[PDB]
Parts: sequence; C-alpha cells; structure tokens
Amino acid sequence: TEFKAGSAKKGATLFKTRCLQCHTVEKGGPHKCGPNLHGIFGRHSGQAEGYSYTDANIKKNVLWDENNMSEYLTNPKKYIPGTKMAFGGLKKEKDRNDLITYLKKATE
Amino acid sequence: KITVHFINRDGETLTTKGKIGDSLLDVVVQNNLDIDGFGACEGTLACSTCHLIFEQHIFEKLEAITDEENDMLDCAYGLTDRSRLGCQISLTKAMDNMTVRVP
Ligand code: HEC
Ligand code: FES
Repeated sequence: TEFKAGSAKKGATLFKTRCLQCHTVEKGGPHKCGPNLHGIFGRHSGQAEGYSYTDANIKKNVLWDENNMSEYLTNPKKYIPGTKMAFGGLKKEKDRNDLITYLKKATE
Repeated sequence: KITVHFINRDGETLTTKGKIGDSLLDVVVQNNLDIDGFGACEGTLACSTCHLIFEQHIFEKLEAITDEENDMLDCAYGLTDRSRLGCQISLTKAMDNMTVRVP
C-alpha cells in the first residue's frame, strides 16, 4: 500500500490516549460522542446505525481501508471538511501505522 | 468576585467563587472542584465534559453560541434546552449566586 504494519500494542495505547474519549471499538460497544467503530474496515462512512453523522461525513462516502484511514487521521477536517470530529490529527506516519495496526485487529 | 453553585452529578452542591471574566472551566479548575472529567480538552472545543445546564434567565442572555461550540455540544450526554459548554461561558454580574447543573 503506502501503509505498513506497526505495533498493535503501541496502537492500543494510542487508541486509549487519543480516541477512547469519543469511541469504542468492540462489537456491541456503544456510540459515544463518536460512533462505535467495530467493522469499520470495508464499510463506507456514515453507515453505523443509531448515530447522527454530519451531512459532510455521509456524502463524502469514503470506503474505509487501512490506507484512507491514514490520510484521514492525518487531518480529519482537511479530509472531510465539515466533520464534527474534533481531532487535530496524527502527523507521524509511524503513529498512524501503529494505531491502524491496532484498529485493523480490534475492529474485526 | 461572584458566587457560583454547582450541582454535581452525585447531587452534592459545590459552592465557589470566580472573578467576572473567568470562564466556568476556569472556575472549576482553579478551585479544584470535584467534577469527574470536567475540562478534558482544557477548553479547545474538542470534548463535551464541560457541559453545564443553566437557569433559564441566565441562559437566555448568554453570548450567542458559535458553530464550533454547537458541534461539540451536539455530542454531549444529557443535553437540555439550557445547555452550554462551560469553557465558553465567562462570568458576568448577572450570574452572582446562580446555580448550574452537571449532567
Ligand atoms: C473529541 C471526540 C473525538 C475524538 C478524540 C476522535 N473522534 Fe473520531 N469521530 C468523532 C465524531 C463526533 C465522529 C462523527 C463525525 C461526523 O459525523 O462528522 C467521528 C468519526 C470517526 C470516523 C468516521 C466513522 C464512520 O463510520 O464513517 C472514524 C474512522 C474515526 N472517528 C476514528 C477515530 C480515531 C481512530 C480517533 C483517535 C485518533 C478518533 N476518531 C478521535 C469524534 C472523535
Ligand atoms: S473543556 Fe472541552 S470543550 Fe470545554
């Protein structure tokens, strides 16, 4: 790709410190501020039921792959202008590789 | 300085003082109020933990809500018609002795 595997353990702690405030990853996990992300890989943006997405996310219709996800995480608002996800971004590719490695695994 | 009362989620009333111009997050942070998780993003509109529920007469004269606050506020738990993000609300004369509720 333009994405390579990292440390899932490192990625777990990245999740906890940077994403857990708003999201769950487990199957049967609830929506919070943000939507539960189980099964995100391969699904298009805006399709978790019971969550109120912005117009912007839905119409962006991103197919979530480890690769898209990387560009998204760099700068969410640059990627989906108008998203209400209030997260600045993960500028280091190594951080993103770690986190996505952990998401790839925990969201299946 | 003015008195502000906070009804915490446990039901305990926290009575404290802040200076006019201070945000409600400033009030919580400086006085070490025991409100679990309050002020997570340290007032940058990236969290909903500073959500407070205001008295109606206070609420109606608050500064116009910005789109940025609204997007974050939309995600808060226990939203009411008198809800604002506290880190955006600064103390005014009219708030002396007011009560806010932590949902
Ligand atoms: C301050 C809360 C917040 C944080 C922190 C946050 N998100 Fe989000 N996230 C949201 C919200 C709100 C949405 C919904 C966006 C909308 O509808 O525009 C979102 C949407 C998402 C989406 C799109 C989901 C879909 O079904 O299309 C992904 C992927 C995502 N977040 C991943 C994460 C990851 C991974 C992190 C950790 C770096 C993270 N987010 C950090 C709030 C947050
Ligand atoms: S402290 Fe996070 S938005 Fe108020």
